[PDB]
Amino acid sequence: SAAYNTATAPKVPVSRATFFQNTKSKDFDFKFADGADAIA
Amino acid sequence: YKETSRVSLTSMIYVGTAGKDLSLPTGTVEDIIGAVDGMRRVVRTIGGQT
Amino acid sequence: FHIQYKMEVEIQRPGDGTEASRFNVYERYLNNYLRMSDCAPTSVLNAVSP
Repeated sequence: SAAYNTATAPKVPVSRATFFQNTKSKDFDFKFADGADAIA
Repeated sequence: YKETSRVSLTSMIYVGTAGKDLSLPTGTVEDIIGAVDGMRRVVRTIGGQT
Repeated sequence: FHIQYKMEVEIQRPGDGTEASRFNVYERYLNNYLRMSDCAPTSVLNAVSP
């Protein structure tokens, strides 16, 4: 569209996990307490 | 692979965000003089039978 | 090391015939180097990109 492009090869598909560390432990699952009342 | 094409020989003027311009190859000639249709042409007979 | 990135806004005024112009934006941080964040000043890995 009025701009001339240059041919190129397909690039390596990457996601977030390629570059950045997941700082969540896969060994220790901290559990949470129930409750839906605000005074409680 | 960007496939090969044949040049369309039309005006390639773009006017920005309005897209491609309106191509008017012959202007008003074909509206006054009349449609030409150069694709079909007749070779006039210069010779003949005697 | 520093990687200088150019960032640009192509602003073409709607309905105006002026040339579409490219404007370098956000060149306070894209032009200066990173900084050891004060949250975690110890490791380089905590120096976060602008």
